[PDB]
Amino acid sequence: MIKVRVPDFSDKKFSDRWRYCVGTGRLGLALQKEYIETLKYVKENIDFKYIRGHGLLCDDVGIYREDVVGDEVKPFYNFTYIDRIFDSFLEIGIRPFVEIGFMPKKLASGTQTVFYWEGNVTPPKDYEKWSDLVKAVLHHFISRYGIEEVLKWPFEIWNEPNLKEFWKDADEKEYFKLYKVTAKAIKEVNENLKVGGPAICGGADYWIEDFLNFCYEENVPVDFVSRHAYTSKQGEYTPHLIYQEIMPSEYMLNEFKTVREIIKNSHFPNLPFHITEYNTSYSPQNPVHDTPFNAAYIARILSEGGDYVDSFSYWTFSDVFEERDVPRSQFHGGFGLVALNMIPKPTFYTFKFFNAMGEEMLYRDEHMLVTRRDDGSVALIAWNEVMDKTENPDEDYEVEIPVRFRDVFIKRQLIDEEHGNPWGTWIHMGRPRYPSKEQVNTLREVAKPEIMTSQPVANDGYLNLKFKLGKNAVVLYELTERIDESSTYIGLDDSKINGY
Amino acid sequence: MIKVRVPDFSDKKFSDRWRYCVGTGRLGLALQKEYIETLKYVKENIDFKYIRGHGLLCDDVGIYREDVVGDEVKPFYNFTYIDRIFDSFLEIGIRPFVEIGFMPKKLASGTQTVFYWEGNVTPPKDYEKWSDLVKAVLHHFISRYGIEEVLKWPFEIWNEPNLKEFWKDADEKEYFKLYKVTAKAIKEVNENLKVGGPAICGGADYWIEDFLNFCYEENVPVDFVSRHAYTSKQGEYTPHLIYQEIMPSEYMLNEFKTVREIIKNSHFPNLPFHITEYNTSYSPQNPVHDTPFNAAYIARILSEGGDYVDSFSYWTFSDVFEERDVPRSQFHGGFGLVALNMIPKPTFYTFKFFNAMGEEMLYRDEHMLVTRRDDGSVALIAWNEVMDKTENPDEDYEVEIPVRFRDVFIKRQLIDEEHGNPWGTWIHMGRPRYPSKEQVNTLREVAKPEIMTSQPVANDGYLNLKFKLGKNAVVLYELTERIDESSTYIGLDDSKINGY
Amino acid sequence: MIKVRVPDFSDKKFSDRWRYCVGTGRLGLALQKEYIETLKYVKENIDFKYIRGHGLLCDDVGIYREDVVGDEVKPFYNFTYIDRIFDSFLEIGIRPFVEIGFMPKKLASGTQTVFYWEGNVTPPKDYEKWSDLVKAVLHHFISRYGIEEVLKWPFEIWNEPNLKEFWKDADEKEYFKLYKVTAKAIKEVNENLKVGGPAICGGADYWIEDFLNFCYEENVPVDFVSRHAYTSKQGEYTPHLIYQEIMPSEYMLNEFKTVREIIKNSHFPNLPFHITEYNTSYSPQNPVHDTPFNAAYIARILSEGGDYVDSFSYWTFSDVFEERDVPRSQFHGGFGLVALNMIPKPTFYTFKFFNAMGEEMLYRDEHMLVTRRDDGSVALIAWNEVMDKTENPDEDYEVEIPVRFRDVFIKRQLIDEEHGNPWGTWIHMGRPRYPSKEQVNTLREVAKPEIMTSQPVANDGYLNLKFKLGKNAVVLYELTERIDESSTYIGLDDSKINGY
Amino acid sequence: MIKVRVPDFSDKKFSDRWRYCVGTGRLGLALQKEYIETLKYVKENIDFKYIRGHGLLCDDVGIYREDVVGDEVKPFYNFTYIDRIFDSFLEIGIRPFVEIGFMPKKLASGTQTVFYWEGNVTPPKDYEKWSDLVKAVLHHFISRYGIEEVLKWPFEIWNEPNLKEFWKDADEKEYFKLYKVTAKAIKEVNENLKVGGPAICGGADYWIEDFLNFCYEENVPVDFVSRHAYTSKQGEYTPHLIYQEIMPSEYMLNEFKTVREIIKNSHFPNLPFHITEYNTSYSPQNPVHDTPFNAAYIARILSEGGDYVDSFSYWTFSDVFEERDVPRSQFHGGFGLVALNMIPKPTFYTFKFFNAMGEEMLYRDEHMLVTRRDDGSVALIAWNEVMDKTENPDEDYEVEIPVRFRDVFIKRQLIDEEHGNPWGTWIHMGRPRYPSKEQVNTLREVAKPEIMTSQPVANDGYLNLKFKLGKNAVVLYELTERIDESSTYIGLDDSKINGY
Ligand SMILES: *[C@H]1OC[C@@H](O)[C@H](O)[C@H]1F
Ligand SMILES: *[C@H]1OC[C@@H](O)[C@H](O)[C@H]1F
Ligand SMILES: *[C@H]1OC[C@@H](O)[C@H](O)[C@H]1F
Ligand SMILES: *[C@H]1OC[C@@H](O)[C@H](O)[C@H]1F
Repeated sequence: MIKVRVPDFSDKKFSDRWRYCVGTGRLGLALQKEYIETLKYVKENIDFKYIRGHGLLCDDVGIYREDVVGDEVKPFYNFTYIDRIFDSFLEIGIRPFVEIGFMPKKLASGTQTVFYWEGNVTPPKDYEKWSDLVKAVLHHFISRYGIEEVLKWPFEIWNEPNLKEFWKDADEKEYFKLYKVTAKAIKEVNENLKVGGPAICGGADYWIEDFLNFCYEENVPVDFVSRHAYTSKQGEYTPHLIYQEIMPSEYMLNEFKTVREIIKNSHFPNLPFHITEYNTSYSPQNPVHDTPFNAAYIARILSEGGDYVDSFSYWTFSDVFEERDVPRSQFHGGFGLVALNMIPKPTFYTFKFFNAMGEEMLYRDEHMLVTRRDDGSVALIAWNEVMDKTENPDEDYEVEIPVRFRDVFIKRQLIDEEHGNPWGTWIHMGRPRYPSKEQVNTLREVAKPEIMTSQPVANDGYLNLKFKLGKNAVVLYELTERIDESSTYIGLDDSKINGY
Repeated sequence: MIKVRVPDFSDKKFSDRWRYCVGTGRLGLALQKEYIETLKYVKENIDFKYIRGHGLLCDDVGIYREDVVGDEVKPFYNFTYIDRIFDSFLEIGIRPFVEIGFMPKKLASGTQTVFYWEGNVTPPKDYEKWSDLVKAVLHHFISRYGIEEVLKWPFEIWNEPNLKEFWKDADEKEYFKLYKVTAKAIKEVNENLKVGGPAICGGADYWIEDFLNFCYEENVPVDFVSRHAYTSKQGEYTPHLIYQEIMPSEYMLNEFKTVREIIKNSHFPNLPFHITEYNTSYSPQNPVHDTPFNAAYIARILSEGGDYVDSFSYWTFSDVFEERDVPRSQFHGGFGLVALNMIPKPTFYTFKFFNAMGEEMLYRDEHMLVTRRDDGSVALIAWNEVMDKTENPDEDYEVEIPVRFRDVFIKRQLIDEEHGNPWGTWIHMGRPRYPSKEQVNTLREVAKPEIMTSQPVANDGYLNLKFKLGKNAVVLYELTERIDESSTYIGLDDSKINGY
Repeated sequence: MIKVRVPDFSDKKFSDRWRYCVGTGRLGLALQKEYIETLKYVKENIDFKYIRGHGLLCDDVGIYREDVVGDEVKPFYNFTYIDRIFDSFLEIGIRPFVEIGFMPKKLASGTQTVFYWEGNVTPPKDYEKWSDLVKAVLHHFISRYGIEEVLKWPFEIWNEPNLKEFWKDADEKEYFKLYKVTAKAIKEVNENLKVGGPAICGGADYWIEDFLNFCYEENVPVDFVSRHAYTSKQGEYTPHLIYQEIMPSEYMLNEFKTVREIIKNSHFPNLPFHITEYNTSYSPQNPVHDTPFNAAYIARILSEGGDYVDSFSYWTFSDVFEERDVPRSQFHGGFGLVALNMIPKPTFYTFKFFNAMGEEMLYRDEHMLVTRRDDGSVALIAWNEVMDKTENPDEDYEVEIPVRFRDVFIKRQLIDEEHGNPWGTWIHMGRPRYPSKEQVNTLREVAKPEIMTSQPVANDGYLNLKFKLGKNAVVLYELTERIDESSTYIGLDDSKINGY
Repeated sequence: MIKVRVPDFSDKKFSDRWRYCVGTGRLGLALQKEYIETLKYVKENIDFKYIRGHGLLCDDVGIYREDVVGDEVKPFYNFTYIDRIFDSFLEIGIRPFVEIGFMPKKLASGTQTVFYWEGNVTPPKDYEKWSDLVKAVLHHFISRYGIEEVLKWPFEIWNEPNLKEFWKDADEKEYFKLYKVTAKAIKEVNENLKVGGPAICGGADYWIEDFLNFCYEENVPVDFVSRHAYTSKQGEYTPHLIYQEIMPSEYMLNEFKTVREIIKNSHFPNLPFHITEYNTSYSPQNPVHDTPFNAAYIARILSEGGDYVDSFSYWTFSDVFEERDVPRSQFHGGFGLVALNMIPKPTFYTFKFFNAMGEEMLYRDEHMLVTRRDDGSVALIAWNEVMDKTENPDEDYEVEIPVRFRDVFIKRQLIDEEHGNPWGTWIHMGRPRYPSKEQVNTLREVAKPEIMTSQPVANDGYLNLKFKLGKNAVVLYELTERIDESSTYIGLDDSKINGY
């Protein structure tokens, strides 16, 4: 098994970089009732500071237009939709990790598009027109929300320009130019606004080295580096879904650690580094996302990810998505932490559990994190992800946890194949694509962790915990100080109740 | 164990008389935010039709007042509070099972009072004035709610008049006179208004014989007989609480059965019989009410009480109560199905579980009830009350349930000593009297039945249910047809996901 | 002025056909938070039973798709969105007046499209697949909401086929076929499902005749005739808006009266007549919709339309629209009764005012309507639209209304250029395109009718009302019985208060 | 009329001391639903920082109890209720201006009580037991809310001890002893908790000179001086209401000033001064509270009171009151800014209007206040209370206001006998005591100020306002820069709309 004696002291800190940002489907979808109810719901449980998605300039949001009169053609920047979208974000208490893109059609130099909703991925016909659009939007943001607010919004230029699907011909140089023109337009508005990139996907880090060298040699400002991370191997789509083998979380933490080094060996060694999008599979139709395995797996990344990066946004917070058309079933492998109808997937609870962690990191290994909060209470999280099939997926634990107080109240939350696994149940129901309200209700009741309370006696400043982790289980223990008030109950004696 | 083969048909039906009416603390408390929130919470889970409680005429509600102009004394009827209370009841979707009482101070003949809030319990100094009061109030309900709504309200006269604590000297003669004047006044406003009594507690059923014969020989209107029922032996209060031995459910059931028989053998053999108030203990400070035990014990009463009475009102719906002063801790043995801070007790889920029962009663025995719904689905409810210390409380079950389909989706809900037991957690916390918001949150999360789902196949029209019931457990099983859609998912194969 | 003595009684009735249905932007938009909040807000004030809009089969809702397996093209029906859309409707208490259309891209024969959102308007490439899509959809509805529910939904086939914009070549022949097939496939699902058409716009009434003869001769089912009505003359769009002279309401009423005759003269003389879409201007950018004029104008139609049709649906209920792109300002001449940010336009209150109408019509002329409600109270609505430019816009009135009671309470509500005119205030602010929260709040405070109360003593069963209507005003007078309680207050005397 | 030229200059500030605190009925009522919804309502409209009322220790809240075990009698402090009350207050965002009192029954030395709810007005039998109570309560507050939070709560000792009705025999010396014991108990808990008194009503300011002198001689700590002020003369109660002449606001403002000077000449010259209770009439049944008069009257105090005091709390925020038994009609002369059923009274809008004032005072006199906000926009409030019967009550105005912009947007709000006067409408209904839902709805609709917008151009930095103030009217004018966007609407032209 795994015997562990948690140190009573430690000089390691656990930050909340894991909850800095969360991803989302294109901004246009944010106008949806379903989208907003779910965002509010997530924010009532996980305090994400930012939310990052594509589509700010896409035509459904409808910002860039052009009015034609016999005499001239002049641009018209329409803010009716983003005002509403950004107004609701600020109301909910979350800020946009703005992504500049994609190319509105009236400015497109080409016709290439991406996804079901067809965002244009070609450079602008006229870079100056693109520069004025960016400034027009920035000035509108300042006008409506004030410069103090907007200055907190980082601006990421484009998305995965290294892939021919998001950027015409994967033209590295044209990207650097787009970045230059955009960065200059933003800075012109206000020199303190944060700009960055290159928002590339893995397997092309020579882009980050080039990107940084370009900003250096061309004297172009950069306030942060962005990149994406996935651990899913190549797969084969069916007209409904796709399966991909997920490599261990080790490969992702290593990619983090690797690109971090590239930034420190570059001309801008202290640049903050954001993983603006990550998950196991990079497909919005891969079943693994809705499983308990996904939640046990992500656990470690939330545990160690912050050691190498400034943030890492989980893609996504909801199944309200469309890159591959409208979802066709209650569970379809969406990126969402929360499935449609506000049904939290196990992964949702992994994030929820980390909300209990303190800054003092007493102990940590590849399958367990132990911290202490301000008040002195101790929280512990352990996970048991099953990478491949086996007959011994169980793992026993015995941990000695240091505790200030003598009397302890214990609160244990758990999720695994039988607890907080709405997916398994949906399978019991016959995988309905469009369940009834009664069925969705049963899925909500099921989608909750198991809660168990107890009390022990901490001896010489320590408490011994023994537990077993089933297949793909994630557990959260909280040890707070118990202050017994039983003596104040005159005549208290439970044994005088029938059977106790 | 307990092997049972449930029949395909039966000549028995199961009514919903078990949810006709529920009890409440004095009406004046309906003015509380805590009270209304809680009532709305119960109604969202249990479709109670009526709500029965004391205090309609008590001075906190303030209906009866007297204005003095010189040496003249004119009465004044203030409807400000009742209007707000009854307005809030009808808005929530529940009607009052009116209880005419107690005695307004200005109309009292003596000074004897009952409870911490001192409801005067002496007859009126002038039965005329009392009669006018009764008529003034009804004409107001009529005037504000319309005769059509008020005709749906029954009017029970007084409360347990056979006890000297609730009616001076337990004067049976004066009560019969009280009843005559009151019933007469009611009928005069509108003879369709249901009036009844005698509202006595157990151990004095001769009071009913005397009552009925009093009406049958005095031609006094009577639309229903009401009585209370408990199974708790005399106990001895401590300044904080009291314990009492609770007897088996048989006693209460046989009591329902006895009195029901005292009526069929009466001069009004067809009068409806209402148990306007029941529970294990008749004390608002008996810890037994907050236990899983209570939940299991009342389960059988819901299953059979309907056979003998037109309705039985569990006392009460909430711990918002003040008979023995303001509650002094999160759990204090109050009558409520719901503890303060809207924390449902296990008995709450016993009622909740019965909502799954259909009208077709296929099988039933002292510890189990099986029914079929309109759509063919079948539901089962078993309970295991452990009425005494025992090294072994567990019970084994094996039930063959007839099902008109082969593929079955199973939804199981369980409450016992480790599930849906906020009381057990409260103790784990050191029995906090005034718990913080985090504690109350923990209690709320624990206070939920364990939901568990599965899917098996039926053989020879029978689905075999094998399960054991732990200490004081209550389980719900709903078996519905599983209509599998798994075939419409192209490429579907969970084995292609890590570990699966 | 206009002196009118309202007849003591009458045998004519005012029906609520005016509130039977209301229009809406494309169904896909019903997914919007703004849409839903607005629909609920409307339904709390005006009880519309049905809602009519296009886009049911348009690809944004996404019902029709095609899976490519190997070399076989299998059709797929995705209900994720209409299920969410129709649930919200039914949840709110409003049913869809279904409109079958337009052509999903995959089944489209041509490439022609209409509107900013490109709804394909060509016939199907295979009328078989069309019929199968139709039955697939209907069955699902049946399966999800039950046949008893789906039976209450009428089915309109396509939209204004008599116009090249919505139907390729306005081919009258094809429409009759598409209708034959569609009206058939529906019936095959269930013979009681109401079907109708041709839902043409005014001017081409020859279509209704050729339609009612097509059915008769080719033996095609028909349960209703649908047509649209508009009184706006042609105009010339600027890239932002359009102005159009609006003809008098008389033109519209005459058309209702006309087309209704064509039906009573046809083979189907008892067919119901539905005006599934009407308003002054048929453009979503004609400022007239946002004005006090548009409200005093529509008053007379809500007042008389019912005399000729089974229903007439105001297009639309909200400015949440996109036919001509995303709106570019708080007021942009949208069809809505309610402007974005839930700001009611004066027309909204014209409908609202009609709720006060009883069924007993005592009087009515081109500018007034007086009805008596069941309880006896009387209600009056008078409107003064200013059609052209004049220098004497105001109108004086003197109406003797028959009043059952002797003491009257008068509640007067009024809207005009100075009251309930958020548009005028919007102008005072400088016509802001994207108003701040404070400005929207001011618009909301302003967007309400003026309210005045008073009290008169009816003499000889009649009450004399002298009022003055300003430019484009619409007023509501409710006359309920006044039962004075002042005498029950001992010492009551306002003169004993400073200055009274 | 009155002609005023507001100087474009400011040497004095206008603070928000007017909204520092508001009054309330006894704490035990804070448990009512009506109460809380109303407190939330008021807070959404006025940012009151504190709320001050009686009954913290009274027995309905029930903190002080005594358990009798055998012979030994042990005190028990039950926090169930205040915990709920103060939880609700902090949740809403308003802190308690704690008033220690009255005397719990079991600790009383005498039998004298005050008000319908009978709060005990005699000194404690044992000052040590009272001292322990104070400590227990404070220690609990710290335990539940944290020290940082409780340190912001001021502690006023008792209420109007100078009156025989609230303090047995108006024993000045016994009150100073009560203050010392209490203050010392408070300071024992925490040295920096704010304590003060004497909370006397007018006419006995020597209690104040004696109070400060007592604290000096006995070295008893004191942090503030509290006092009450009313301007109603003697009246003669009827069993239902009371009338009293209200003296000019000058009287009250001069009392604030007189007492302020007394504190300055004491041993503690810099002590803050709080008027913990004020209004016109001090009776919870004097109709003046509900009239427009009261609104125009209070206007001047809100305007000048902050000049002499650190706060002045209007008694009360809501009609939820019981001092003189449960209210008996929709309007009854309650102290509330808001009447039952959340119907704001005119005074409510006087406070609401003051939210508009900025810190820069530009002009002020007995009937007008003009200030400038931080963004440069200007606000003006003028009032015209009619102190006595008159045929000529109106008051005309011409005010020249300086504005830094040329294009001005004007928002004007007005309450008077005809606008926002629910009392007036209520009378029109016959003065119903228990209005129907419909009538309550009509009053709510009337209970709003008249809103009117417009736009003028200033001439040489000045805008001229011309208006007439009706009887008891209060007007608010907000002038903000008008930034016209009309030029961006291509083809805009309202004249192209029928009648425009
Ligand atoms: C990163 O990979 C996942 C995909 O859904 C995102 O759109 C892309 F940016
Ligand atoms: C019935 O017993 C319980 C008690 O609380 C009730 O008041 C009584 F009527
Ligand atoms: C009827 O005219 C108005 C337009 O918006 C609709 O689309 C059309 F059917
Ligand atoms: C001050 O006068 C008004 C009364 O209602 C308060 O109780 C008193 F303190």
